[PDB]
Amino acid sequence: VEMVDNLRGKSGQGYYVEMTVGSPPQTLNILVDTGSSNFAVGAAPHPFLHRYYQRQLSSTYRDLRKGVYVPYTQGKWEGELGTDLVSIPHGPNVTVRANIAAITESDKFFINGSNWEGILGLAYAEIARPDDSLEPFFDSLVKQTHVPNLFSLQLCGAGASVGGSMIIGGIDHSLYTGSLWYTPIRREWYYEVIIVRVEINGQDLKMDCKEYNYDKSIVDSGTTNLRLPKKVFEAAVKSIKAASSTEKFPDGFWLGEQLVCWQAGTTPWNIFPVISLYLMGEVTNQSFRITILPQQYLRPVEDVATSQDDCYKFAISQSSTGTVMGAVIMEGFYVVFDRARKRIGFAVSACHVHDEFRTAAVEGPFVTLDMEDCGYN
Ligand SMILES: CC(=O)N[C@@H](Cc1ccccc1)[C@H](O)CN[C@H]1CC(C)(C)Oc2sc(CC(C)(C)C)cc21
Repeated sequence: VEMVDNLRGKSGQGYYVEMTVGSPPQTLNILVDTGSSNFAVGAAPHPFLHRYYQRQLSSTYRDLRKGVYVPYTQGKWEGELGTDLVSIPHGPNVTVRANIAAITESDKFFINGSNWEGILGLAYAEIARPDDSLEPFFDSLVKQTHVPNLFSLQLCGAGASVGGSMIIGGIDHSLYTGSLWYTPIRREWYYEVIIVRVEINGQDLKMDCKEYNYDKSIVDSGTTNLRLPKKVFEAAVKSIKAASSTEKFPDGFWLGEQLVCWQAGTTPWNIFPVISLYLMGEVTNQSFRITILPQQYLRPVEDVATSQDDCYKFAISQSSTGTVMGAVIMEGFYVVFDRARKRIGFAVSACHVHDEFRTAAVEGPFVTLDMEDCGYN
């Protein structure tokens, strides 16, 4: 379809889709964020913005006379709410009127050279700012068009420049192989899921499974890393250390604050373990596992200055706000946000990035006898 390959990005800086806002249409690149629910676009000059939404030029702009403030994990923005016409040139062939936050100030939000000027929050109204009566974009799209209430994401991030597809209203079979496995959306606010087991090199971390979901677990295209609650993060780091102990790395590396570097072409993929995350299935006590390679959790950092080497950041980090299944872990899966059936599907994507020894996988079913609910609260 004309929807394939409509995402672009730079590694670590998010993936974006081209959109238009206003009439006549103004073209902007917009970050695709399943971890939030506000649609906001740069609307005043900023050093890092190539362009921005000029409301004065749009005859369809309607001002809502209400300010809005959104604080994320590090960055934040503030702006003014209004509505306008919005299209996605390489998405469905439709036009919708949607809420739009016109960002007028921000701190640590825009990224120097990222090539996007806005953010599309694809999560549910419950977490929209100022409050849940601010209808999110996807909800407006569904209410206003015949578009089925589902979207899928194939994030590739191949080899600085990355790409992918966002398919709205459907499942494109050309984008995955093998089966689709579904995990229930536990609560419609973030895309909240439940992890029931974690293995490193097939070794179970042996924790009460509530710990994996302390205090929610989410699927978040707007966060780069796999983020893990402290207790789980330290347990994981210990095993991955143990598995790779033929080489020793500085603590700074494990903290995500220092690169590790090897002479180009010589990264020792084989010393690093795979990581399996088992997700609650659609039937009681059944699960499936998604298995991730170090090619996804060792994120390359492109830098012409360090380019006699290949250099990497460790893309697993600690969270005090729950587990976040970020871009790391979505890359090389085809992930189906099936809102209509309150579930999220995972399959191996046409762009999985594997060894001649190992491959990322989505596989099941697994059964557990332990009658314990893994949901935290
Ligand atoms: C790393 C990050 O903060 N990603 C944001 C999206 C973003 C993209 C580019 C620049 C800055 C931010 C993503 O929305 C974060 N997703 C969740 C993650 C969690 C750990 C649950 O923390 C937060 S706070 C938040 C904003 C509200 C939904 C609370 C308004 C969304 C999220």
